[PDB]
Amino acid sequence: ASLTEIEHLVQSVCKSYRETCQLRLEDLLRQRSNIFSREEVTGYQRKSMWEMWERCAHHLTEAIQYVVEFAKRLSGFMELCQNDQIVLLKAGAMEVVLVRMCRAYNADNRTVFFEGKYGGMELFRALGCSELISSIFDFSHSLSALHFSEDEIALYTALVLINAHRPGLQEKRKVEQLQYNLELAFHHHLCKTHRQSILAKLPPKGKLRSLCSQHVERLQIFQ
Ligand SMILES: CC(=O)N1CCN(C(=O)N2CC[C@](c3ccc(C(O)(C(F)(F)F)C(F)(F)F)cc3)(S(=O)(=O)c3ccc(F)cc3)C2)CC1
Repeated sequence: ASLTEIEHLVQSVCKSYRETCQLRLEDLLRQRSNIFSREEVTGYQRKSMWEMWERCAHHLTEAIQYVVEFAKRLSGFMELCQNDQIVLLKAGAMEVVLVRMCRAYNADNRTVFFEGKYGGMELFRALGCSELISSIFDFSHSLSALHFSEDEIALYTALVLINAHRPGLQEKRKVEQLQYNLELAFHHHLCKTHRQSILAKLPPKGKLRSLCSQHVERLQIFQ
């Protein structure tokens, strides 16, 4: 493919993302002032770990649906065999949610948008996972500090889903070509937007997997 075809791929991936971004960026930034009261935090803190794991897993399932809808809106992904479409979505859907999460994160007060309002990491106190909640706040802080754009999330998550390294793939070569083109599309877009600077400042690829595997470990016990 040509440089015009790489540009078209960027546009397409960014179009698919915007159509499935779940919550509008403009809405999320406006709601940054809409913070939960002390009695509202207390209300969540009083809830059972099972009630909180039920709510979090409900929102996670909901978020994963938009991720599946994002991958379904990618031409190359649809061309893959069903087993490969499943293998990539099972291994990457939750990792994509953890990346998408930075839009709902506010670095000015260390709060995240959860159930209509912004709340601190003390909102999730009931789970008994202070280490795990800190880990997802720190990860969203590492991306929000960089001011990770909508298009940047779009291309990064496309690379998270399309990874030929995943075990269980039959058409590894086909996925490799899709990964290579998206890698080329990501770097080309960073040049066009003068964001080459953020590449070295991004999470060390393997960290997202370390964070996700530790979370599925805690989740599998309750779901
Ligand atoms: C704007 C946008 O696209 N968004 C923002 C709103 N959404 C979220 O942020 N979502 C949807 C579900 C969210 C979510 C649920 C559960 C986890 C866990 O790691 C857990 F251990 F923490 F529980 C897992 F259960 F996996 F173990 C992680 C994320 S959430 O909103 O419930 C949430 C946000 C911040 C947070 F500290 C904790 C939870 C993330 C969806 C994506």
